[PDB]
Amino acid sequence: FGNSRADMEASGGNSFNGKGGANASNTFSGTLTVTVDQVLANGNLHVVGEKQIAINQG
Amino acid sequence: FGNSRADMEASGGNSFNGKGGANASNTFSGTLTVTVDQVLANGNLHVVGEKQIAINQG
Repeated sequence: FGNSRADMEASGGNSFNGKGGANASNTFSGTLTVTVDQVLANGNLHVVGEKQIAINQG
Repeated sequence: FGNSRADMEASGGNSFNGKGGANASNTFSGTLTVTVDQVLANGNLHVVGEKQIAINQG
């Protein structure tokens, strides 16, 4: 053990941090009058409708 | 392990942040008297109307 033959010192480190995420949203509010353009075999009604508003510059 | 033969140190990073959105709105308030210009086969009435106001400079 003389002459620092067995003296030793070591250190080590390892680090990892990952993360992730996502999100989506949508809202819609209004009222629209549509018209029936087809009646299906079970009585369900296909409906289509369009509202066009022009206010000033569009 | 002498002469720093195995000593090492590394670092790394990766980042990403995306986002997006949209929104639309419209309001309309008023009163208008229109005229029936057609009666459909089911009794529904096609209506058209126009109001013209001139105040000072337009």
